[PDB]
Amino acid sequence: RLVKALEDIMVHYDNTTRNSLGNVIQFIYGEDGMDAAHIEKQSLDTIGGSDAAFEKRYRVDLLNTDHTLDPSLLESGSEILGDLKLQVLLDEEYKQLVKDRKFLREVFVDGEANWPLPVNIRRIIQNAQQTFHIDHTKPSDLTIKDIVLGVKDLQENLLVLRGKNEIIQNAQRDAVTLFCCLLRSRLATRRVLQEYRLTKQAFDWVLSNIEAQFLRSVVHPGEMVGVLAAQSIGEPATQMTLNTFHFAGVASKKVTSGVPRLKEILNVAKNMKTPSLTVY
Amino acid sequence: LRFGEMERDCMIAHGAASFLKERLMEASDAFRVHICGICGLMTVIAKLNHNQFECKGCDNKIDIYQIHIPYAAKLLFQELMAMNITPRLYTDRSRDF
Amino acid sequence: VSTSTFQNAATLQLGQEFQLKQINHQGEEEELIALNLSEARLVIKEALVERRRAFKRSTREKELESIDVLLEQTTGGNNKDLKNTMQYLTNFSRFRDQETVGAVIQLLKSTGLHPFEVAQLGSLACDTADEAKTLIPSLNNKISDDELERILKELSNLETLY
Amino acid sequence: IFVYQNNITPSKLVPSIPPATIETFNEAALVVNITHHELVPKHIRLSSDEKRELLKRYRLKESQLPRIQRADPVALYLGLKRGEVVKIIRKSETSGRYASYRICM
Amino acid sequence: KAIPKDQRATTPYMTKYERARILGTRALQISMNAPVFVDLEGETDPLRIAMKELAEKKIPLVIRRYLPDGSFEDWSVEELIVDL
Amino acid sequence: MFFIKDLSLNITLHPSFFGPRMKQYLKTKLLEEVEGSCTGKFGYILCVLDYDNIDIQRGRILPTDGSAEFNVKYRAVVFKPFKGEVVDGTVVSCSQHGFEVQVGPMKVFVTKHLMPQDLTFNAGSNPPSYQSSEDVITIKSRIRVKIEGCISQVSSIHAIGSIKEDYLGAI
Amino acid sequence: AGRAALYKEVYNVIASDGSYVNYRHMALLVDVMTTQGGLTSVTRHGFNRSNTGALMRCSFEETVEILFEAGASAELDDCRGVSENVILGQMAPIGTGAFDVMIDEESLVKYM
Amino acid sequence: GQQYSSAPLRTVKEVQFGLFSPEEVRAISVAKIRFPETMDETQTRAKIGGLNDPRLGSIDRNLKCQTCQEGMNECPGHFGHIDLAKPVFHVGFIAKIKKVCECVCMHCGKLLLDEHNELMRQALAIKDSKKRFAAIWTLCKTKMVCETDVPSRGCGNTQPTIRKDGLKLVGSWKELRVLSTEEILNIFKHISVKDFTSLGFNEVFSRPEWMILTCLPVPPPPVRPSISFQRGEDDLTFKLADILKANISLETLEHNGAPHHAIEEAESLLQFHVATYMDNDIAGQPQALQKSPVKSIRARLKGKEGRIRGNLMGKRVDFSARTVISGDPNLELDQVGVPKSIAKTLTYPEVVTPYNIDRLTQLVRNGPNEHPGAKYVIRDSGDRIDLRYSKRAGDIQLQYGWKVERHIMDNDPVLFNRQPSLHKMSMMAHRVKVIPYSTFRLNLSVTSPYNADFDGDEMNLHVPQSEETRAELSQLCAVPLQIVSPQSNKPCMGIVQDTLCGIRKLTLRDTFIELDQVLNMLYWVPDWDGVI
RNA sequence: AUCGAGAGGG
DNA sequence: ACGTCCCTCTCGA
Ligand SMILES: Nc1ncnc2c1ncn2[C@@H]1O[C@H](COP(=O)(O)OP(=O)(O)OP(=O)(O)O)[C@@H](O)[C@H]1O
Ligand SMILES: [Mn+2]
Ligand SMILES: [Mn+2]
Ligand SMILES: [Zn+2]
Ligand SMILES: [Zn+2]
Ligand SMILES: [Zn+2]
Repeated sequence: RLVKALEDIMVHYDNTTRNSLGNVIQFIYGEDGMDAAHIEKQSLDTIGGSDAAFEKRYRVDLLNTDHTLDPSLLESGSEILGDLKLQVLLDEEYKQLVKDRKFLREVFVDGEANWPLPVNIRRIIQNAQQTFHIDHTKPSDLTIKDIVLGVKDLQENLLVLRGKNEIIQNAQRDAVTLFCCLLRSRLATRRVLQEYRLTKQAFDWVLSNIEAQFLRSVVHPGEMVGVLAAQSIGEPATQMTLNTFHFAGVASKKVTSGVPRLKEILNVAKNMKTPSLTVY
Repeated sequence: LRFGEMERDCMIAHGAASFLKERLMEASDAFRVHICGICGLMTVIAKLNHNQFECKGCDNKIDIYQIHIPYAAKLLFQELMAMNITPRLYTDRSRDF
Repeated sequence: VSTSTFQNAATLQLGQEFQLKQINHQGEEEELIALNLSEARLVIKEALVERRRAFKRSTREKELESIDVLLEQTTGGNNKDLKNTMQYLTNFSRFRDQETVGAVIQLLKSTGLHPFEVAQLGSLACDTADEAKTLIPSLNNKISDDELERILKELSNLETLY
Repeated sequence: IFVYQNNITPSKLVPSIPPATIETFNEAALVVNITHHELVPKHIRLSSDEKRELLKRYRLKESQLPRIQRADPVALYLGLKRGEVVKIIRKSETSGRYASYRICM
Repeated sequence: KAIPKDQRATTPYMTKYERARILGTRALQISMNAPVFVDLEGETDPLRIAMKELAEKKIPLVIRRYLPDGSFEDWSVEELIVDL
Repeated sequence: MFFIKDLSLNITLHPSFFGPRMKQYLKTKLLEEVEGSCTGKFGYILCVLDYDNIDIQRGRILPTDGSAEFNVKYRAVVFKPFKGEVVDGTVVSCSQHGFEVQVGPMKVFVTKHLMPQDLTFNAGSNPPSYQSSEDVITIKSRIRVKIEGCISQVSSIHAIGSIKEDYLGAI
Repeated sequence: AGRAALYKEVYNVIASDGSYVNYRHMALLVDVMTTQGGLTSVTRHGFNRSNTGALMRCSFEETVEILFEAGASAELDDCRGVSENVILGQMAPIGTGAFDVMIDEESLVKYM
Repeated sequence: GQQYSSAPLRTVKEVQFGLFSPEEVRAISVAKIRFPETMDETQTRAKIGGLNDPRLGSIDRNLKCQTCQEGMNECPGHFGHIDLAKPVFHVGFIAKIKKVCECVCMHCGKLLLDEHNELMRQALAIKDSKKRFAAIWTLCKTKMVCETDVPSRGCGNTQPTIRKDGLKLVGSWKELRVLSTEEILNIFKHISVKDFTSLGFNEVFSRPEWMILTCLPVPPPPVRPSISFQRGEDDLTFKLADILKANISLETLEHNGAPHHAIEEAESLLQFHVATYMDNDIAGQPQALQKSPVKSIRARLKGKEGRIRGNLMGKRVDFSARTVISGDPNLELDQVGVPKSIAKTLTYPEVVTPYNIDRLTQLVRNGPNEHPGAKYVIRDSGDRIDLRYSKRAGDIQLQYGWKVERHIMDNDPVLFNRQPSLHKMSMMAHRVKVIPYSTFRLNLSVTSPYNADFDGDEMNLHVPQSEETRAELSQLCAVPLQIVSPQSNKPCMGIVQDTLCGIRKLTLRDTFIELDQVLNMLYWVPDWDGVI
C-alpha cells in the first residue's frame, strides 16, 4: 500500500519531490534537498551548555586586556589588541552566534544537540591537522579579517537550489539555514585559533573541503525518492514482526500497539482503539 | 524465475531505468504490433512481405506506426476489447501540463 | 520511415496539405507555393546546380542534354520520376531567362487570384477568356474578361522565342 | 465577522451581499486560540501578485500546489477564499526552517 | 519549446544517473562498432573505452534535462562537472 | 499546379556512423528515400530544394538500442494532380480504346468514348495513330487533356482524361 | 497542525522498536497524505481514487472496474506514471531515464 | 525474432480509453461469427467459416492466417463480431446505466433538472471529472417529473422509482413496470448532446447509448486458444458458443411465432450469457458453471495474478538462476561465486568488435561443453546459428558486427538477490567468479542487507543482455555503492561472526604474535606495502 | 499440457 | 474491500 502509493515520487530537476501530475509533495526533498547517505549525527556546540562558558568558548573581545586573543594564538597579536575597525566583526560575529543560540532553542526545544546533517566538520579538522601537522605552541597566521570573512564567504557558496529571483533564493537561505549554524558553531573565530590551531592554508582547505563535500551531499535529480521511502518505512516493520520467535513471548514483538498501531495510521478510520489526550 | 512486483519496486528504487526495461521486455514478453493513427487499437493487417498495411474500418494505409510492448499488455488490450472498452494507444500527445 | 508534413475538384478544392493557409517551416502563417512550368523548370535546375557545386566541394532544344548530364551526375539514376520531369518542363515551359519569369510573376499576382490560377495561368497559353476561363474554371466571375485578356494578351507578348 | 455565543439556525442570508462574504464565529471555539498551539505553523496570506509570482517561479499550474480547505481552522481564522494561497512557515529538524505552500478552495 | 543556456538553473554537476547512462550509452555504441575519439591505450573493453572518453570529455553527447512544466535545459558532457 | 511544401523525415543511423561527416550521410540518406518518390498526401516528391541549408536538428539516442533519430526538416518540390486540372502533354502509349499521355512523372490516360465522335482509330499504321476529319494524334504528339479522375497505385499516381469538351486537342 | 501529529504518531511506533529512520522518508508519506486538504488514506479508496493515471491505479486493489469507469468516462492516461510504462514496456521516466541524451555534430567535429 | 516492418517505430504516449460503438465493431471486423462449432467442418484439422479463423487467425502452427498472411508468431489476432438479436446490458455499466435513468426524463430524454436550480447550475460547473456526475445524480434522483417552464423546458411526464433486481431494471409510478433495454437505449439515443457531456460522457469515445451492447466483439484465438488434450478449445471459446446458442434461439423466437412469455426468458438468458462471459462474481446469481465455476474475463484481469499484478507489473524472465547459497571468507565483497553449470547455460549477447574478435573466435572455437564456451552465435542474417550441433561449428570465421551469445565469465555485471526482497539493499549487483560445486557463494559481510544465511536459503541471479544495462547495474546497483543505507543513513554492512568474534580476541594487549606467524598475516593482505 | 485440492522449503 | 515476496516437490478430471 505504501509503495504503490509513493511509487511515482522522485526528486525532479528543479528540486521538487513530485508525482505523475506535476503536483508538489515537497519543494525540497527532506526540506533540505540532501541525500541520506552523505549525512551523519554531530552535535551543535552553540546550543547546549551554560550561558556562562558560552562566551568562554565563542566570545573574543579586542577591547580588553583579559578577554582577547593572546598573540600566542595568532601572529597579529599586539598589533590587533585594542583594534576596533575589527572588533565590529568580532561583534558582527558573536551577534550571529547568539542570534543562533536561540534560533536553535526555538527549533530543537528538547535540549537535544546531536542531529544529522551533511559534512562531518568535527572530522575534517583532524583531517587538516593530521595532514598539515599543527603546532599547539607556535601561533597561527590568520587575520581576524581572514577567518570571519572566509566563513562568511563559504556560506555564500554552499548552494542547493540555483535560480535568479528572490523567491527561489529566499527558499535557498531556508534550506542551507540549519547547516550554517553548524559552521559558525565550529568555524569559531575563537575555537579556530584557541582549539584548532589552524594555519592559513589549513583553514581555506577545510573551507573548500566542506564546500564540495556539501555539493556532494545534495540529492540527485532522478532519485525515485518515493518507492524508496516506502521500503525504508516498510522494511523495518516486517522484521519488527518476522523475528519475535527468537525469545519466547516477552513484549512489543508484533501484536502490541505496534505493527497494528501502524495498521490504524495509514487507514485513518475513526474507531481508534486507544485514544488519549495528554493535557499539560 | 519470476521478477515480481516486489522487485519491480527494488529496481525503481535504484534508478535502473532501462535495465528494468530489459527484464520486462527482452528477458520475457516483448512484441511488435501494428496500431493505427486513428483507432488506437492493434488492428491493421501486417502483410509485410509485400508492404501492404491496411486498417479497413478507418480506411487508411498511411497513418500507421509500430510498437514494442509486452505480449501481456497486447493481451490485456485484446481482453479489454472484448469487454468492449477500447484502450486506444497513441504516440502523438495533447496534454503537456 | 515516411515523410511527414506539419498539419475535391478543380474548384480550388485542395487537400488539407495543399490548403492556402499552410504553415511555414518556421511556424508562421505564410501563403502557399503554386508555380508554373517555367517557374518550375528553373527552380529545379538552379537547385540541381547548387548541389553539384556542393558535392565538388568535397538555348533551343539544346537545354535537353545539358540537364540530362546533371541528372546522371547530381542525383544518382535512382530516380526515374525526376528525369522525365526536367524533360517535360524543358519542352513545355514557355519562358527562358529569369528576367521574363519575374515579370510574369509580377503581372500575375497584381490580380490577386489564387496561386493555382497564378500557376495554371502562366502555363496554358490562352488566346481569349472563353478559352482562358474554361480550362481555368475557377475564374468565372473573379476577373472581368477584358481585364483577363489584357493580361492574357501581355502573356502573349512575353513568350521567349524558342 | 458576526460572533454568536450559543446557536444560530438556517434562517442562510450571509452570501447575498456581493461584494461582501461575512465570516461567522462562535465563543465556544474562540475562547482558546488554536494559532498559539505548539504544532500550528505560521500561515501567511499571499496577495494576488504574490500568488501569480509563485505560480511562475516554481512553474506551476494552480492545481499542482498543496492545499488548505476553506473550513481549515486557520483559513477561517484569516478567512481564506478560494484561490487565496498561504506560506506555512515552520521549524524543521532538517532544513531548520522549511517553507511549504498551500492554496485554499 | 526550450531554454537558453544564459538562463540555466539546474544542477551544474553531473548526476549519478546522467553519468551512468552516459558511460553506459557510449559504451553500448562503442561496442556496436562506433567511431571512438580518445586514443585507445589498449582497451578491448568498451565500458573502459568510454570511461577514458569520459575522463577527456571527448564525448559528443548532450543531456536534455526536462522540467515539470515541459521545457529542458541542454548540458554538454563537455561542460557538466564530474565529482560524485 | 506544381507545389513546394516544407516536409519532414525521421531517419536513424547505427552507432558506427557518429564521427566523420554524419550530415553528409544523413543528407544523402534523406535523398536515398525522398528523392524520386510519390505519395497521395503530398504527391510526386520530385526535387529536394536548398541543399546546403537543410536542417538535421539534435540527435535523439534510442533507449535499449544504440541508434539515433533525427527529424530532418527539408523543403522540396512536389507534384499533385487533381480532378479537372487540364494539363498539356505528350502521348506515349497508343491503344485502340484510348491513348496514354505522359505529363510530368505521372501518366494520364484517355478513352475512345472520351474522344469526340470523329476519331476512327487506325491500327494499320506505322506507328499506331488515331485519324479524324483534320487532326491525327500519334506516338509523339502534343495535346491538351483534362484530368477527370486520379488514382494512387503504390509509388506512382495515374489518371484518366478527356478531349471532348472545347479548347482541347488543338495544339 | 495535523501533519506534525500524524508524523509524530508514525515516528513513535518505529522509534519504539529502536530501529530509527531519517525524517525525509516518513515526512514524505505524511506530506503525501496531508498535502491534499485533509488526511487522504493509504488504501484503494483513500489515495488510489486520485486523478492520477488509469493503468497506474488499476494495479492496486480495485482493478477491472477501474478500467471500466475509465472506458466510459473517456478517461485519459498521461503515461507519465512509472507503472504505465511497466504495463507498456517503455523505459520509465526513472533516474536513468529522467532525462534524454542527444549528439551534436559541432562537438563531433571538435572531437574528430 | 520477427520480420522487418517498414512502418514508423514510435513509443506509446497517450492511452485513450473509449467505448466500442456497436458500429466500430461491425466495421473493424474481418468476417462474421455465425456458427458455434469450433473448427469442425468435419472434425477435420481445417477450421470452419463460422467460428475460429474465418479470417480471425490460425490455430495450427503450420498454417497461415486467412487474413494477415503472416505466421502466428507475428499475427496478433483479428476481431470479428456477433450481431445481437436484442440489445443487452453490460454487466459492468449496469448500475451506471440506471444511474442515468435516475437522471433524465425517460420519455423525451432531457436532463430532469436543467440550467435553472441553484445546485444544478452549481453542479453543472463542477468542471472536475465525474464528481459533477455524482452531484448531478443525488440532485436528480428525486425530481420525478419534467416541467412546463416553472419560475420553458418542453416534456412534462413523470419518472419511476427505478430499482435493480438482478440484471434487469424495474420502475414504479404513484403502476409497476420493468425497464426494457430496447426502451432504455432509445432514451439514451435521444439524450441530448449537451446532456451526457456535463453529465459524465463524451461525444465520440464514450457515448452513453453504448453501455447497451448491440454488436459484440469476438476476440481471436490467442485470447482463447486450443491445446492438444484431437484438441480442446478454451473457456472463453465454449462460453461464446453458449452465447451464440443463447442468441440464435432468441433470434428465431422473435421471428416466426412470437409468444411473449417465451422471448421474455431467452433474452434474459442471452443477457445472462453476455453478462456471464465478462463478469462472473456477480451480486446474487449462480456463478454459471462449466459442467464443474467458469473463468470470466474480469477474473482473468483480477489482482494477485492475472495480467495486471501478475503478467505486467511482474513477469518471469529468461536468463535467471537459483541455488543454495554458502559463504566464503576467501572472497571479495562485490563478487559472487556462481557455479560452472550456470555459466555454461547463462549466455550473454556480445557484439563482434575488433577489440575482442580475437577472443570470440577462441570461444566459439571452444564450445558449449567447455568452460569459456559459447551456446549460439548470431550472423547478420540474424538466423540462430547453434554451436552445439551445426556442422560449420568447426570453422566458421566470424564477421564484424555479429553477436556471439557466449558464456558468462569472471567479473560480469550480475543482478544478485535474496527473496523476501522489500528494499534496494536486497538486489545488489556483483562481479562473477565462476567456481565449483552447485552453490552460489557470497562474502560473509553482505549477509545482512539480504538477511540471508547458509542453512537452506536459495538466491536469485540475473544477467543483463546488453552493455548500457550492465553500466546501469555497475554504476548504480553495485555492492560497494550501497555500502551506506539511505533508509537509516548509516552503513548497512559490517564485520560479523567469526571475524568479529575474534577480532576482539586479537585487539587485546594480552594478545601477542611471534616472528613466524606475523609474515603469514602480512602476506595475506592483498595490498600490503611489503614493509615489516 | 490446463484449471482444482494437498504437504514442505527459506 | 483486499488480504507479504519466491521456491521445490506430489496428485485427481
Ligand atoms: N514466512 C516467511 N515469509 C517471508 N520470509 C520468510 C518467511 N520465513 C522465512 N523467511 C525468510 O527466511 C529468513 C529467516 O528464516 P529462517 O527460519 O531461516 O531464520 P533462522 O533464524 O535461521 O531460523 P532459526 O530461527 O531456527 O535460526 C529471512 O530472510 C526471512 O525473510
Ligand atoms: Mn538460519
Ligand atoms: Mn535461513
Ligand atoms: Zn482506425
Ligand atoms: Zn492474421
Ligand atoms: Zn421529459
